Amino acid sequence: RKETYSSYIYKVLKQTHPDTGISQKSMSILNSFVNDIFERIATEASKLAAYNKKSTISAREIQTAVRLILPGELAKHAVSEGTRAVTKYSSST
Amino acid sequence: RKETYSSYIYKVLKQTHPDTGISQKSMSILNSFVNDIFERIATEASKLAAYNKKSTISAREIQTAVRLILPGELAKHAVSEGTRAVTKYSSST
Amino acid sequence: QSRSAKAGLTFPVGRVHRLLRRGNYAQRIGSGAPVYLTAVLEYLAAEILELAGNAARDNKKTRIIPRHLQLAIRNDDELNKLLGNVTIAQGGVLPNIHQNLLPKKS
Amino acid sequence: KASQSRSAKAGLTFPVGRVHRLLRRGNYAQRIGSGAPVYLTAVLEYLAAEILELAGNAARDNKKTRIIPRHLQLAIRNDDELNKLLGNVTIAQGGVLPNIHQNLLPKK
Amino acid sequence: DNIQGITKPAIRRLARRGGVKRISGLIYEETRGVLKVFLENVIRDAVTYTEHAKRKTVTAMDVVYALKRQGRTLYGFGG
Amino acid sequence: LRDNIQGITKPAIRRLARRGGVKRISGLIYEETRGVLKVFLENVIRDAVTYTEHAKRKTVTAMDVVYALKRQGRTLYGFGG
Amino acid sequence: PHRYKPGTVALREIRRFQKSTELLIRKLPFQRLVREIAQDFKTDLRFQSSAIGALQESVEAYLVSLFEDTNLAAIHAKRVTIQKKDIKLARRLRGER
Amino acid sequence: PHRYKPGTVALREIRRFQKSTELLIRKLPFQRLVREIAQDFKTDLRFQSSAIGALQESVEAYLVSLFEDTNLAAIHAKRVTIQKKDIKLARRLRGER
DNA sequence: GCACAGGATGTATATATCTGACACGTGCCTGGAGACTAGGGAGTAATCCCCTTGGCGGTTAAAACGCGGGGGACAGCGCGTACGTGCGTTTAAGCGGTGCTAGAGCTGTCTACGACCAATTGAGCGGCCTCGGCACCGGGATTCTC
DNA sequence: GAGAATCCCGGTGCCGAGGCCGCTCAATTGGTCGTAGACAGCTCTAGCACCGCTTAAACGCACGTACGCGCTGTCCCCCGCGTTTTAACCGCCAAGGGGATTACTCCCTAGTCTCCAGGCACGTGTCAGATATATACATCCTGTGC
Repeated sequence: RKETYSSYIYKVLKQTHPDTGISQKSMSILNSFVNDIFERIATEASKLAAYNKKSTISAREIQTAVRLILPGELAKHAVSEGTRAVTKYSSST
Repeated sequence: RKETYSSYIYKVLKQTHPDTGISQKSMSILNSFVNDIFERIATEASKLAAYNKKSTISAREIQTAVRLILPGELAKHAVSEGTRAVTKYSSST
Repeated sequence: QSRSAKAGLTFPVGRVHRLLRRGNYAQRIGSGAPVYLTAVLEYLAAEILELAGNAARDNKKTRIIPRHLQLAIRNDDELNKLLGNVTIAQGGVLPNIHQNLLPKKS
Repeated sequence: KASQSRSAKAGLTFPVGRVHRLLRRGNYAQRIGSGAPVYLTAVLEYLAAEILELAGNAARDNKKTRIIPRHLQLAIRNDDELNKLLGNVTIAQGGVLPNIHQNLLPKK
Repeated sequence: DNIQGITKPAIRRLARRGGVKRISGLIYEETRGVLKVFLENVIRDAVTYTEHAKRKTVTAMDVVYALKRQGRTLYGFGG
Repeated sequence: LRDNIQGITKPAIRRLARRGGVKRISGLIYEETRGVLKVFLENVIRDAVTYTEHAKRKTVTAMDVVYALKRQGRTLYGFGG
Repeated sequence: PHRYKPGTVALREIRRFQKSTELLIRKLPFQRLVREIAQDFKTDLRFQSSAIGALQESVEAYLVSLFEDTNLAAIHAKRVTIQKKDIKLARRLRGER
Repeated sequence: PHRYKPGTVALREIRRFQKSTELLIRKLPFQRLVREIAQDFKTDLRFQSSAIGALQESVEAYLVSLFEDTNLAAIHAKRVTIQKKDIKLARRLRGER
């Protein structure tokens, strides 16, 4: 029993494209892609949390990390939508 | 209260070259070198132990980390001196 | 009720929070951090699948092939710059020809 | 009952307790074995000893006494194993390598 | 004869995939030497993973981690 | 605006080239190399200032800059302690 | 009695190769080479099937990336032919030592 | 009087600079450069002096490595004189854009 | 036009002074070592089943080989031109000095965010099933090409 | 102007990518408490700004010379194609050998209190450049006559 993001990336696609199909090896491309990006951003977050002698993981250091590892117009767009998501999560407490 | 490796590396060069001074900029080179080597070998041994689904860092995966990271001839010298160090440690009789 | 619903997102804040929990990064992890992480992965996945779907619609194909993934990831210079050290399985090369590799004149 | 540390019990001069302390709250794993700090102490001792052998030999080739970082740069970059080990590093106050390509000389 | 297994039309295929018009004839053996030093690195990088995993067969995931370690990471084979 | 990109003077690019071991330097290379200096400069200092603004400091210390060199694989020694 | 110009059929097979994306090394000799280099380290190493494909896609990817850069090196020397000094030029400028 | 052949003193100052250790740029134009190129990201941003020295030795190491690589690129091209296309070729082969 | 004598001058080498950059003896404090406890992680072992390597054999695109030719590397050679050399003329880092002053950092104190434990329910993973998107085979229009 | 070589369209299965049910862990909910971070306060380090004089260094102009580069005939060694052979490719059997998976048990290592000495931070005694006299002695510059 192993875990992946099959139904979730498929629901994202069927939200944006109700007609395009996905090969399973293409989906393995996307899975290795998404957890690769996850591992980079989480490792940078771990470093920059330890760098400022902080023992806790929070939103501000992954914020700084996603500005610094994502460059232009995928930095500011991701920051904007993620701030929207965390505000709509905190408002819906 | 500050942390370094100054006295230890100091007696390392005194035990083989006693008529040799050391510069504090050079000593900062040396401290940054040993810190960089430490963090490289430790994070690669940690990532390698995460491959195994092993939650424990033992000597076997860090000597594996030596063989991955350090170049081969000094790697086998390093593992030779590491084995005599841990066998001299294990002889608590 | 699922916390992905109360954040309005479709990637698993519980699962990525659990993976971050054994992710072995620090002794404590905040609540909004997997939410923000899920959001940035959701936006980035949405953009890469948007480019892949547009590349699929350009070449009359309704199934995603990794060739179409390579055409989607390498045409955009930003994603080319972020994926510069990464190669794609069965990807291929963008057709690029230097101007004097074409022979003759006019 | 009075006993000394485990650094000399391992026969080593770097602090095994300090590098063990950095192994706990470096949060690389939640469980650390006993042989990992003594082995890491040993390998850091070996690399540091090799570095100071090369630095001392460079300083005696320059017949100095105090290790200028020029000596460290020539100790690292004139040995090939350290060149692959330290390829992407820059050493402060280190300078560059004395090398001349053979075409640049006035061959006449 | 086992060493020369990568044949001359295969270097031709890789070169025209690279988009090169004219090929000099002394390329091919040194390109073979380039292969036998490049994949040398990842065989060393993967069999150490395999023996530390207490296994004597390799798989996709550990050599993908070897490629990730040496900077040319690959997708689609797990990882 | 000011003599700031061109403040790195014309014999200085020459001297840096002679540190590498060149002989002949064309005259039109100086503004291009100044462009090279500046284009390396913003994408090291943006990492430096993101590390700075996370620390809630509005001075840039010597530590976050050398970890910003550590970011892209151009690690540096001496100011790491 | 027709003979085609050098540069017609060659350029058209570069185009036909660039539209295609299939593997170019024959998989069985490459399988022989990876086994015969692997047995020098640990005898009796079994091999997973897709690991060979992963190695193959890595080595076509790296050789294509090397060949494009060496073509750039050769065309920078006002030449349409690559050469082994252009190979070592690309390897030094890649920093592959 | 008696002069020297051109290029003979060029190698003399080559070995003088490669014998040397100190830094070859004045600190103040660098400092104004980083102040006027860093103010766009954030205003009134003060600086540690040794951070400026770190920026110094990092960028001078990048420039001497790039100039050495560009010299190799130029000498591969049957020349000693270094041109714009040598810079473009070198920046294409180190990979950065 | 050349040899001889008088004056100037480095200079060598021994002290004295005299400053400037190093290794070594005491407070101190805090973190490493030792003893005890506890619990869960890895080691081992036995079985299960999956897959992986031979092992045929047919067959088939593909490589080795050589032959004719033709475009491209190449040494040379003229020609100009573009950067190295040199020196007058600003000039702008630089040192150091001072004056100020704002922010880094350390401590104190609170409180609020999350680790942790007991309980819950749901949803995604996986075997099974359906079927239609598309590679493939054959025929026709069309494109650079000599 | 011909002709292989492309794109484009019609007929063949087919087999690998979407639906569909079971349900098992694993996301989600509620209560506790201690601690690490958030805010206030205070100090001192050091970062910025400017005065003023220095001078090594840079800018600018004239020259001139080795090298960048355009052309030109020369191989000559790379490229297009028939022909064979040959080793790659595919279908499929097998078998056994190795990863996977559960379970139990030890032992090995996290967590806590005590302490005391290891390793600092911070003073002083101890060797290398620089200036300076001094005085005879060898060596060089300079004035002069035959």
